[PDB]
Amino acid sequence: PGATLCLGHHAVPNGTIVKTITNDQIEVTNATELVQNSSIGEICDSPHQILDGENCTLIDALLGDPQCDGFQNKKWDLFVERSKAYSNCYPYDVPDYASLRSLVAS
Amino acid sequence: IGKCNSECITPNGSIPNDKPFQNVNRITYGACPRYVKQSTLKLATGMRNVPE
Amino acid sequence: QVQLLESGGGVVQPGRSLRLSCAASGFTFSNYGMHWVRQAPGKGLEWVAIISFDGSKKYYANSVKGRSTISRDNSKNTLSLQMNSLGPEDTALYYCAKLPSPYYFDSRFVWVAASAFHFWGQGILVTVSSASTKGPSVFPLAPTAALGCLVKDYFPEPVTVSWNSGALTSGVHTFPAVLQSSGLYSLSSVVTVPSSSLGTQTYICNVNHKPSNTKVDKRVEPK
Amino acid sequence: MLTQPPSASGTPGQRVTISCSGSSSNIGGNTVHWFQQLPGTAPKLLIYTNSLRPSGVPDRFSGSKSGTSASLAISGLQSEDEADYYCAAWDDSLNGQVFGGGTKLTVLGQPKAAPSVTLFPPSSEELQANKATLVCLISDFYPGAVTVAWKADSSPVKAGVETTTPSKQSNNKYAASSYLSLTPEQWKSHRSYSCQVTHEGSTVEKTVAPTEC
Amino acid sequence: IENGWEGMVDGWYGFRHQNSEGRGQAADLKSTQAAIDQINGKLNRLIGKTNEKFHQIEKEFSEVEGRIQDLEKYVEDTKIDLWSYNAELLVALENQHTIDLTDSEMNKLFEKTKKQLRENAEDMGNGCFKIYHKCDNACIGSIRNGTYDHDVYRDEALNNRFQ
Amino acid sequence: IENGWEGMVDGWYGFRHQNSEGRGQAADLKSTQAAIDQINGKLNRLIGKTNEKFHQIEKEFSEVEGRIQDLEKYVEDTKIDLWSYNAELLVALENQHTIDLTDSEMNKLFEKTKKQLRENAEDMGNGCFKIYHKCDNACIGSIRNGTYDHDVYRDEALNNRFQ
Amino acid sequence: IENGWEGMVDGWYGFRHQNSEGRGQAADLKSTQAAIDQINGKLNRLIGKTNEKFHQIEKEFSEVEGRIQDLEKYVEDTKIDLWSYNAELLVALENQHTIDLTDSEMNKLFEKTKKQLRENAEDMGNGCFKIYHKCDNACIGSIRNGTYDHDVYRDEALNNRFQ
Ligand SMILES: *[C@@H]1O[C@H](CO)[C@@H](O[C@@H]2O[C@H](CO)[C@@H](O[C@@H]3O[C@H](CO)[C@@H](O)[C@H](O)[C@@H]3O)[C@H](O)[C@H]2NC(C)=O)[C@H](O)[C@H]1NC(C)=O
Ligand SMILES: *[C@@H]1O[C@H](CO)[C@@H](O[C@@H]2O[C@H](CO)[C@@H](O)[C@H](O)[C@H]2NC(C)=O)[C@H](O)[C@H]1NC(C)=O
Repeated sequence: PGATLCLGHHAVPNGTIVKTITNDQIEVTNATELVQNSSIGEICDSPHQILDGENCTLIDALLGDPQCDGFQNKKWDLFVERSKAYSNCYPYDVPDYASLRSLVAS
Repeated sequence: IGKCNSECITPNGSIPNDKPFQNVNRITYGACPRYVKQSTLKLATGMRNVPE
Repeated sequence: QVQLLESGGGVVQPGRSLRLSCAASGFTFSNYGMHWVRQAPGKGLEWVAIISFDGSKKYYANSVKGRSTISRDNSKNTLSLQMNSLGPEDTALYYCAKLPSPYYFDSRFVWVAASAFHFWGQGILVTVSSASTKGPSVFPLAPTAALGCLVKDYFPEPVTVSWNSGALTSGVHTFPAVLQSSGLYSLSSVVTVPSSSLGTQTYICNVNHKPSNTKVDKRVEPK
Repeated sequence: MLTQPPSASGTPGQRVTISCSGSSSNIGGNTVHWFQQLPGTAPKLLIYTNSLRPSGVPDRFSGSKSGTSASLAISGLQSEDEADYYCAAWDDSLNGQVFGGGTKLTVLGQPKAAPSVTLFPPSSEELQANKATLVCLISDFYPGAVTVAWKADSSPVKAGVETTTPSKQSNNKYAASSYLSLTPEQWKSHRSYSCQVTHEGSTVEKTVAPTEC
Repeated sequence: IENGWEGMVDGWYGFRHQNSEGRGQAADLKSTQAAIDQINGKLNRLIGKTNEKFHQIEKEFSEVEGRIQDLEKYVEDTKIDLWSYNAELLVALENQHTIDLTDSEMNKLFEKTKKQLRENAEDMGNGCFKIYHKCDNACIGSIRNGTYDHDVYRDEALNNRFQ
Repeated sequence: IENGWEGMVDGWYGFRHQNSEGRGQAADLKSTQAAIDQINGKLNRLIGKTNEKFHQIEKEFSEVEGRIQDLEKYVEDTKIDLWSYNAELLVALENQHTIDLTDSEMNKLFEKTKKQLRENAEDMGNGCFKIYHKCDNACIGSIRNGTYDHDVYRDEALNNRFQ
Repeated sequence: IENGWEGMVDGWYGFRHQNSEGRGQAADLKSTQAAIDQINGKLNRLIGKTNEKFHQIEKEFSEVEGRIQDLEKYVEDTKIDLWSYNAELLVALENQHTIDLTDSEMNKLFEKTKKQLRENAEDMGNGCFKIYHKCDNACIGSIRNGTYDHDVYRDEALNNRFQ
């Protein structure tokens, strides 16, 4: 007599839910995440050069606080200012601290 | 300070520079994705799924 | 928001008929189709009936088909339900509610909206049994510390418990209803107060049973 | 009439999903909706049109519908979401709104299970007409499953009397009471009795002493 | 269609057939290839395209500055809000485009097949065709492979389609 | 279609028919429901979703400040222009989507009906079908309600369609 | 279609025909007009709509300022990046819309023609119809001009289409 022939598209048991214009939520076969939220917790030492500034804010390295001597004449691409840093020398204050810090950083 | 290779640096650590967006922190250095407020934005990679 | 008053609760002897009436205000009753849903005590949600915004379309549940009726009045802003031939499987709480439904049950004006008007009313309790509605009996029980009041011997369920004219809201434990081989109900209400509050301050419990005209108060302390 | 599993469970912030399955008649042909019933209160409308939340509802709830399968996800699940959850939808064949079985979810209760067990004796005016009602309370415990051994001079019964409360709105801790009542001819002099507990939030069973008074 | 076929794991779009010499399933290739190329191009546009930004303004504060702090915070918050809106819109648009192109490829295959067998078969409506002649698995192959000659079976079909 | 039907006030998409036993009009339901759900979801996304912003920078000025004033004004004007562009684009896009989905639902209903009566009727072209048999109002009901059995009238139609 | 027709320079969409009285080519008009109007509206929206901006902040620097310089540079760079993203997205979207409307007009003309000759011709599949009767150039004119009366040739076609 005659035969039959169906047209179809595959599916999966466990898809993922996404957002579109029509449906705020709609299921699909697979979807990749575009919002990075996982942090590995540590700063990779490459390819940018790094200066740890262990106990020394950039200003104390500039003026040359006696503990901040390992930084003399050093270069860097990123300076990591620690929250534990301090100053163990003669007191002082800097008019427009942030400005000097930013220009020395750049 | 680790010993690895990542081009995007945040105060929360290094992060990978492939996903176009990021939520870790608004403070970036390097080839970093743009920070948004969204916690997750998912992009479909396959047709509508209606199982049997 | 919207304010409704619900009438027609109580105890209907088996095989007899009920009459519930939900009357609301604060919104446009004329636009929204309404629902009657019922919930058997214990657990479960069973839908009952639905009526449109004019009365054109009225639809009923298969479990009550042919023995119930729904109605509405738009000049009085009132929704009402009738049901005859009642049995123990019908005793329940009855909610009058605007549920999401197919659009034609709502007015032309409120098909499209961003808010999607919705509301449920409190339950209307109807119970079927031999109507021996009697007054409760309250006994205080007492010796970290813990004290309570036990109220038994009441058939109509809507019992409320307050403490010292309603001030203690902490640690208050209200216990679920209990049904036995008899037809009476029992219910205790307790509170755990640490063991340094005997002479500091002593308490009194209050039992309010509305469908018996009962207000019974009693002090709590050890023997 | 709608396959909705009986129980769900999770931990604060675990994004638990509640499923619902219907037929080609109801869900495949019409949108769905979801209600939440907090104890002693009417159901509030959580979700409608399978993804939509009304004015009052947070964004923590999400939903979806695929053919004859509806899903209700709770992302930021927390202490005050322990309730009953109902899936419902409109069916054309019956021309009516068919509900779901129902679901009760619990959360991570740190299984410390510290009960405030106390024994409550029937007072005088209770026994004024040969009516004794002795009660035993076990309050503020999470795990649920328990058993009460009514040791009336270590003598059991074959009857049912209990009252199980739901989770606390804040601390997620169940509680229970057990009360048994009889006549003075059975309790004229009150020799001795007590209530043991066999709940698995501890090591072994424990009791107290309700002697005569 | 009423649902999808789970047993298909060598393709995304497929034919299922039931003739007198058995039932069978075979996936179409070039439709899946054309649907994979577009998603890969979408990803190549999206992933890995990140630009460098070295020295920016400060965005956290431990001292009450007054006015300049207000300005800096306002700038950063404005940028963040705008970029988040752009991100949400971009993701939604690209997902709608993915869905649209997948549906389009399915319907395109369906119409291609329908136009192959001009009058020898009928549109049942459910994503299945009713063939009106004896069609062995080689005939179905000639259907999918594109070399179906309609003039051969034509008359037969018409007879069994009208008498 | 050539125009719309104004007399339809219990739906958005409808059938009109003229058989020997009169003329009639009846609106299709589920198409209208599916077109209302999408617009309601659009609105729910749009309306009522507004975020809080408490302390901002100043944006009006009664004193010639110099440079910082320039900067603040520039920031605010930039934000305003960008948000206005985003708003215009969003509104235009959502309106095009509304139009598209409405047209899609109409054409979907039309194709559903066309595929119901396989060969028993013909496509006149103007959004009306030509039935080729006697079809009482119960037959039209079985059309709209979805329970039209084509095999019943089939042969009749073919006769009146070819001879 | 397999390709495009280069010899058509009085229109964008056209018919080509080969009957016993020769081969010919003639372009459809109103489809091209409707495709030109939309592109002209697109351009009128795009071109010539530029707003004025008179006094802005400085954006080049010959002196190391410190903090305010950082802020100004950050503001300008942010605005530039955002506007560039908006521009790329706008251009891509409008080009996709152009392509979509052109394809839609072609397919709309095709379906209009197909619905004119109901059963007198067949869908070969390659963007060409198979006419099943003798059709002089006046008959083809009545096709394109819209005044083709199908009932005239109908029976003839069916004979040559089935016997
Ligand atoms: C950055 O600063 C921290 C804290 O100021 C430094 O940690 C210090 O480490 C020294 C080791 O050299 C600790 O010395 C201690 O000496 C006593 C005897 O006097 C001994 O009993 C201890 O076991 C320890 O060795 C010192 O306590 C510690 N500082 C503090 C405040 O606890 C760190 O070394 C600095 N890093 C650099 C690179 O300068
Ligand atoms: C479905 O897409 C996911 C993306 O979310 C794929 O999973 C990732 O694949 C990359 C590529 O190797 C891995 O680096 C990631 O670790 C994967 N992430 C996760 C969460 O699995 C997944 O492979 C895709 N599945 C299929 C069948 O294509």
